[PDB]
Amino acid sequence: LMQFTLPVRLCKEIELFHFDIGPFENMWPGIFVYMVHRSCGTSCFELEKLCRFIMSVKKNYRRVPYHNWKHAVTVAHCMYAILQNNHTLFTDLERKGLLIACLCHDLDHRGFSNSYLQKFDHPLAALYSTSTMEQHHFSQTVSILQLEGHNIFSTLSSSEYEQVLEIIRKAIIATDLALYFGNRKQLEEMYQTGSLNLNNQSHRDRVIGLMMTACDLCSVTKLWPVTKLTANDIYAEFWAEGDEMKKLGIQPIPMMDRDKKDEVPQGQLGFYNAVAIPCYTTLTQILPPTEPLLKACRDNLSQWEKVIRGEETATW
Ligand SMILES: CNCCN(C)C(=O)c1cnn(C)c1C(=O)Nc1ccn2cc(-c3ccccc3)nc2c1
Ligand SMILES: [Mg+2]
Ligand SMILES: [Zn+2]
Repeated sequence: LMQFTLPVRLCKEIELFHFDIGPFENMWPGIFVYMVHRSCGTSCFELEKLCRFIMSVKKNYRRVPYHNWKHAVTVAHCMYAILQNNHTLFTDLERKGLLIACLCHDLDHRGFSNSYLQKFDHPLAALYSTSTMEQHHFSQTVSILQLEGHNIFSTLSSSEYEQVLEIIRKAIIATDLALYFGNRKQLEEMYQTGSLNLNNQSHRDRVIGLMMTACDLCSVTKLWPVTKLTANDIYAEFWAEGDEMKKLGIQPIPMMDRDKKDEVPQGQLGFYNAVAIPCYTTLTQILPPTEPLLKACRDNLSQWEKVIRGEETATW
């Protein structure tokens, strides 16, 4: 066999939740295949079809500051770390589906929220009334899977193919943060009443949904220099959207107004308290080995507090 291998530092550090995939774009396909081979198996996919699939997915991500090809592979790496540290808990189809779902979860993102597409009256908003961009990301995934020589699931039965596409659809839709609040609340109530049941498919769907949020937000679980620099890319998009809202004659929300840049540290503190900490808290309760994501999130919360107190300086 031809096994994928990484340099010694990457081989060790890729197993860490806080791993950064680095600035060499040409290494990310190899990093992804390496993670598929270890988390799924060398027989899960035909290498030729998987490589062709990866390069078509890359081509359908756009040159935007944050929702780009690097984000796709970064979210996949976080899923890899969750799967490898919980390897008894997931099925063969979930291992085949979830790294692919992560790679594809923001396909053809233009750096604009569902709200902006609604206000602009974009054709996508007419086609998909809720989770507009996420329904688009899934449609783009199906289009690529149906290209000649791109059926990476060709050895699955019709019923198994339908199952894995359902895992991918639900996982991509779960990255709509509007749906996270309800999903985490349901999971919190289920865990605390001891009703949570990983044999229940509707429960598995919710746990996978929370895993997808955890992976999607994972910049907050990196080492501080990575967290701080990624925040610059996130705001580059938010502020471009705020400019476009102002062009429509609509006041943007504070996080999208570039004139409010001095309030970013307090905005981050608000986001960590309201979204990130609860997300990784609930995930650790369900999957204790994901603890390092929560620890790293708490460490970054403390860094943003230091910035607010003027002990740290967050420059753009
Ligand atoms: C997942 N899709 C949803 C979009 N998205 C990618 C995220 O929300 C996301 C993902 N990772 N991170 C780190 C974030 C993030 O930073 N979010 C927020 C969330 C709320 N805010 C409020 C203020 C703020 C700024 C200035 C003034 C007042 C308020 N700033 C923020 C920032
Ligand atoms: Mg998205
Ligand atoms: Zn994303």
